[PDB]
Amino acid sequence: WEKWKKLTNAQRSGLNQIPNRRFTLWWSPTINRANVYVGFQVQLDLTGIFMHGKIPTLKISLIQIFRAHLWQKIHESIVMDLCQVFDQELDALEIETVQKETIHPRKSYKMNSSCADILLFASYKWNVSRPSLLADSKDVMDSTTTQKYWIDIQLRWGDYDSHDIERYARAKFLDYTTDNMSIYPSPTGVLIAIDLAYNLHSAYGNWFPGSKPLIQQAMAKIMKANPALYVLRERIRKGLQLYSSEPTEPYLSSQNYGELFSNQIIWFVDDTNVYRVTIHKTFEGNLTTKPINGAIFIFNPRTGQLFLKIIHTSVWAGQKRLGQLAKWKTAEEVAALIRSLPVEEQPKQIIVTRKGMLDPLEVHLLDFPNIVIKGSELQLPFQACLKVEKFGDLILKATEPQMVLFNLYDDWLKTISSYTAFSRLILILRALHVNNDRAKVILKPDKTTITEPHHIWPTLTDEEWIKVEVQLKDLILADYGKKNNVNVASLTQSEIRDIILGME
Amino acid sequence: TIEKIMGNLGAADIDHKLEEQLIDGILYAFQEQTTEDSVMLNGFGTVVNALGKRVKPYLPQICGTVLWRLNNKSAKVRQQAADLISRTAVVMKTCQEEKLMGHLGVVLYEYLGEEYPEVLGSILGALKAIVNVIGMHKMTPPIKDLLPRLTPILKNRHEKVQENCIDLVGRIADRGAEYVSAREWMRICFELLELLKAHKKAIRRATVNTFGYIAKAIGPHDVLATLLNNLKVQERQNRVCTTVAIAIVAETCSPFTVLPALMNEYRVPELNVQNGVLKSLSFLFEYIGE
Amino acid sequence: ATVRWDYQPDICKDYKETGFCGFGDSCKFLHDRSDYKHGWQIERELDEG
Amino acid sequence: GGKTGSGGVASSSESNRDRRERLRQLALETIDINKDPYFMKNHLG
Amino acid sequence: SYQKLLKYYVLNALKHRPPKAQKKRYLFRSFKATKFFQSTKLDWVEVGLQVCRQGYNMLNLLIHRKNLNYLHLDYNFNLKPVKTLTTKERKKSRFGNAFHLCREVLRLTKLVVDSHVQYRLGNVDAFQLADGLQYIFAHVGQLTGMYRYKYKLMRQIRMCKDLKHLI
Ligand SMILES: O=P(O)(O)O[C@H]1[C@@H](OP(=O)(O)O)[C@@H](OP(=O)(O)O)[C@@H](OP(=O)(O)O)[C@@H](OP(=O)(O)O)[C@H]1OP(=O)(O)O
Ligand SMILES: [Mg+2]
Ligand SMILES: [Zn+2]
Repeated sequence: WEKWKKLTNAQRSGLNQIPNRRFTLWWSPTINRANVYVGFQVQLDLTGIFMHGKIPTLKISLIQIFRAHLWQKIHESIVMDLCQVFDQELDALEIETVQKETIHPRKSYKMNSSCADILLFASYKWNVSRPSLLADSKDVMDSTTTQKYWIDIQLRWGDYDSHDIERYARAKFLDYTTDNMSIYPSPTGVLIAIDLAYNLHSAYGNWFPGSKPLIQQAMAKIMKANPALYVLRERIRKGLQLYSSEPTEPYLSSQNYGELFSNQIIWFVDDTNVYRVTIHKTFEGNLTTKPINGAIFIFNPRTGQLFLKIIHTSVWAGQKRLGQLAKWKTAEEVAALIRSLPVEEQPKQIIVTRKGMLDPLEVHLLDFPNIVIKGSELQLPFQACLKVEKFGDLILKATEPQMVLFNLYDDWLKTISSYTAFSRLILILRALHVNNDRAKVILKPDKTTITEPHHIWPTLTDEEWIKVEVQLKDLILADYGKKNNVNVASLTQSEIRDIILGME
Repeated sequence: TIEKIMGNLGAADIDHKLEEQLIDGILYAFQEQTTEDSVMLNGFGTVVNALGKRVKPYLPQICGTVLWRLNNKSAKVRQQAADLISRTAVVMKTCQEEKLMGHLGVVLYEYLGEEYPEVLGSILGALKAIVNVIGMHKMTPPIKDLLPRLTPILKNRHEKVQENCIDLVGRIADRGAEYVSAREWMRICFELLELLKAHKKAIRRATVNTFGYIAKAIGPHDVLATLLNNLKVQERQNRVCTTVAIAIVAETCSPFTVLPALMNEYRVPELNVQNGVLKSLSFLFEYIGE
Repeated sequence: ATVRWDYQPDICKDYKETGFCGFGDSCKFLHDRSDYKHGWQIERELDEG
Repeated sequence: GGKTGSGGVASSSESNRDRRERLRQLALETIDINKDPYFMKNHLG
Repeated sequence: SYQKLLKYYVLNALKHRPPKAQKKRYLFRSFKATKFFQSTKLDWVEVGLQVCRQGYNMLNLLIHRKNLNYLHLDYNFNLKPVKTLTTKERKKSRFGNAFHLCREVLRLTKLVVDSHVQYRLGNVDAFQLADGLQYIFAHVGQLTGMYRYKYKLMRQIRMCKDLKHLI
């Protein structure tokens, strides 16, 4: 926070308004909430912000952020970028023509009724589902058909009391489509809600083939890339007078986890090592092996949460071949998981190591069909979670198949992020994956480093934590070089980053 | 080496993957920078100067890097990123960076509010080196709003920011000059009148030149009236520089416009001003010649 | 509820026209020299057009 | 509380010029109140 | 909420006067006995839209007789300027708690009349009308903005919150 000439009387006295102005801009989704006592509602001038009073300090901050019609310019850039995505993928999606409605210069900031943004003309016919959330998967593109699609973009500026944008997008859709003033040139379309105060986005509407992944990707790229949004975020930072300290823009590349640590859940599943056999020879020359217990690994890194669903070989009796029936178990098990889950830990997208195992759990997860399932393009060393002493022996000597839960983020969420705790974790997991031995000696450097019995890892300080980050990553690079004949000074910043992180 | 090499030779045969790893090692060197050196600057300038049109697809990458640096906490890296913008300014456009050169335009119009002279000067430099490539009448902040923003900076009493500000205003008053109102030019005249006391001589010569340009855009008579009243000041080195300025106004807009007013002012009974008139005629006959 | 348009932005007119406010840091208005079509100028011109 | 519609504050050079001029009027006043026939202000001030 | 309604009750009981005096004007008879007033039986909603139109006309006549061309009062009774106003107009065009208290009371009645107009035009419902009326009366605070002209309203506004809680 932000580490001659001769002045007239009223310059040499009277307060300085700028630090008050920036305290109000910072605390502003609270000072400007919606659930108030008495207060008469009003629209900020050229935008879609509501005030419920007259707080001139805050109104000045907000106005000077949105000068020069920045609110509409944001609407116009977002609509253009969606258009261009459709300009390109006409082919795969059967889009014959793409119609951008010549704009009412006030459609963006009229808030109780809507024209539409994008008119979509098929080639032949689309068969179209019922409406669901852009985060829900199971979609039956059966109900109707059409050549006419509309697409809507609605921008809000949320606040502490109300910034859920799923229910915003739902309510705006249901209302605006069953109202009698919004002129929708189709009975089918989609509505896309942006929350500019919290940089959130989602959508609700009637879908057709391709739309879910198409939009999902186009939205996640606009929210990161768009230039209007960039000018927004940048006036905000400068009116706060906030500076970063990190150089290099920490590891936020258009890769998933800038999507992934979000308040929406995402789970990481490892079932590669649920089946394991331990091998020792007979007096007979044949090296006979005994099956041993396993564990499904479910992870939420925005929490540091593992569900460890340990598999028993109670199921090795009369099931013919191991692997596919193991796929089948994992499937029905995660299904039961979602069944037993309460309404604020329900998962939203679940990514497994086994891209080959999506299908069985795909089908099994229809009792909870909201689940965006995927196979992860970045495999994370939960297979190195077989290595630690607590978890391992737990699984190994368990007799009844069961559940356990760990918080791998021992005490970390007090003085680092979920971002930083996830990154540090990736370091530790890959360190067991690659060495386990240099891992022991790096993460217990001091002779009397200790762990509190409810910890996966010791009680460090920030100093040695930064030192050991560099150390573990030094190790990962050293070992890549050792097993691939490489110079580790040779790699570029992208190469070192991505070898540290995952596949390439 | 690489800089010497490609600067002498050209980058014709540098193939795809080669140029990639090169651009990337470049970005690294420049971030990693830990000294105040023109080493990495000149390296960058040359390398893109030779990549010519080869550089199209990494402009998101290159800028995104530079911008994240422009956000930093410590001044030095901020200033560096402003510099690097001022280098690559020309190719930024020449690859047709609508979104991106538009970016740099408006985002620097943002940072015009800095209060670290060392960054403010470099920002002014980068804006000048953008306006050089992209002319006035397609600038991303229209100079119609730029220059009004610049006038309250001319009061920044620091050699580097003052140098670069008067440079930018001199460009604008030379060529733009009509996206602004007479009244704006008059206020800016009144602010120039006290750049004539900077401790650096480059500033003072730039100031005199822009008095010339303003005399071309607006007529000479009001600027000449504001110069005589300055001759009435004392302390000699701003009297002498206003007398240069009078000579310059007379040279551009023909001397018959100003000679009667000078001669008539030779009658106010004060010393410093009669000598101002005589010295101004000195410079005038030097400048016009035959 | 019952919405309005918050009509007069707070544009220290001494600053905006003459680049200079006598109050300096304490001017309770917005130091801004930006000419730009307003929240009603555009409405009126377009509808008259 | 200052006021709106005002210029700045005079800069030291103008303050100096007018300090000078006021001093000169002070002089003219005293040589008036002392009625001096032995005085001149020359064409150079 | 219970206790604050109890308090209001007790105070009303305690401060009660006998009516203490009488003179006996009858405004409406004094009106009807004059040659300018006629009478009728009409439909409620009709007199409602009537009253709203009449109030709107009165207030607009006031403005435009004061020669304030640059302000215009629209149909939900918001006052809105059509220019940027100089000082002299910023000042000449100021209004006081009388003008604004009528404005906002008229706005309350217009909202009531127009919920009833929606119902009789047939768009809504008997149940939707009743719920909308309940809303309007509980949330007078954030629909009108009368408290800013007679801040002694918050007596009433706290009373309607306490009722809402009870009910
Ligand atoms: O500020 P208000 O006008 O009175 O209304 C709201 C709201 O009212 P509506 O349902 O009428 O829109 C809820 O009140 P209830 O319906 O619950 O009685 C709410 O209550 P909760 O948020 O607690 O559910 C809240 O209360 P509060 O502002 O204290 O949090 C508050 O009603 P009140 O203001 O009457 O409390
Ligand atoms: Mg006063
Ligand atoms: Zn001001």
